[PDB]
Amino acid sequence: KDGRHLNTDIPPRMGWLRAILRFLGAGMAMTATGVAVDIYLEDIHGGGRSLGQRFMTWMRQE
Amino acid sequence: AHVASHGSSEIQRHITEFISSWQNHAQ
Repeated sequence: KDGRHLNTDIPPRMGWLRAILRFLGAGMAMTATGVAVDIYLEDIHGGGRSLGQRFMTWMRQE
Repeated sequence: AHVASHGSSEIQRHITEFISSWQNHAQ
């Protein structure tokens, strides 16, 4: 909500990560009881570039 | 101390390896 935290920078390459971050966002907005709330991205600890390298390691490991 | 101890992800590795490498400058 306050702009771009510079930690959540998905590269122009590997833009498939957005479609998984949608599910990871919409998980907790449905698990929490009560009103489904508008949910905003806050932090990716290892960086957005190094986040999807873990997914690519899982894809090589199958 | 833990608040300030967490202080571009590739430039951080570049500056860490920049700092960690050097030290110096019979009759």
